[PDB]
Amino acid sequence: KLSLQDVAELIRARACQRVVVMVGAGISTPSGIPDFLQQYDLPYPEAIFELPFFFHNPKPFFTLAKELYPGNYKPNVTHYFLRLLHDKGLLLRLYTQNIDGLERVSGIPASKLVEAHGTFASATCTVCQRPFPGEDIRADVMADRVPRCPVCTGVVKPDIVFFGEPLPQRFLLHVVDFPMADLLLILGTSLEVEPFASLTEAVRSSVPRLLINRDLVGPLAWHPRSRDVAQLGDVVHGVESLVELLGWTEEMRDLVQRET
Amino acid sequence: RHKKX
Ligand SMILES: [Zn+2]
Repeated sequence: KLSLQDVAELIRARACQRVVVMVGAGISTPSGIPDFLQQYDLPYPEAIFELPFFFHNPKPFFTLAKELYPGNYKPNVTHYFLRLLHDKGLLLRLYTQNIDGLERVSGIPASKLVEAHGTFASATCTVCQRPFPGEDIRADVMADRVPRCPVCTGVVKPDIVFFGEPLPQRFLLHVVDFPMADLLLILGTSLEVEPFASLTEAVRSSVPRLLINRDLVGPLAWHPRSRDVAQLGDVVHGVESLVELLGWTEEMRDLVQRET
Repeated sequence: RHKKX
C-alpha cells in the first residue's frame, strides 16, 4: 500500500494532474446540513424524491427547497480544497451526490461539475417540460406557494433528480472522465449504490484511489486494488492533513478568507 | 440505463 504522503507527493509533483473527484453527504454535514421522526410530513424518507408523492403533495419537497436555497449554508474546508485543486489546474471532474449546490458556491465552474442528483439552479415544468431559471420560481418557494407553469399551469419542479428518473445528461461524461482519470479522490461517501459503485472500478488499474471517509466501506473495501489509500477519520481532519502534506496551508487560508 | 434508485 501507498501512504497519504505518497499521494500528496504524486500531486505535489504534478505526476497526478487529471484528478476525478466523487463526493457525497459526508462533505456537507460539516456545513451543518443534516443527512437524516422527520417533521416534513412524509410517509417515509424517500417519498420526498418520488414523483407520485410529489404530485400528490409537493409541499414537503418545497420546504426542503426553501431550506437549501442560497444563504442558509456556506461551503467548508472540504469544498474549498476541491476549489484549490481546480485553481491549481488539477481537477478533471467533480462528481457530486449532494444537492446543496455548495460545490458551485465554492466557485468551482459548472463545466467541472457533474451534479449527478441535479440542482436547484434551474427548474422544469412537470407537464409541458418548459425549462425555467431557478430565479423564476424563487419568490413562490420563498413564500410557501407551489410554483405553476405560466403557460399550462403544471407544477414547476427544480431540477432535482427523483427516484426512477434518468441521471442528468452531463453524467454521460463518466464515459470519458473515468478512463482519463490519473487519480481518483473519494470524499465523504462510500458510494455503495449504482451506478456510482461501479464507477470506482472504471479507472485504470495503475491509478491510485484515495478515500477520505469515516470508515473503509464500499467497493474500495469489496474489491481493493494495489494502489488504494484510506484516510479514515473525520473528513475535515483528513482533508486538512492532506492539505498540510501538499503544503497548501497558506493558500487554503487565503482562499477561505477571500470567499467568506 | 443510468437512472436514480
Ligand atoms: Zn407547463
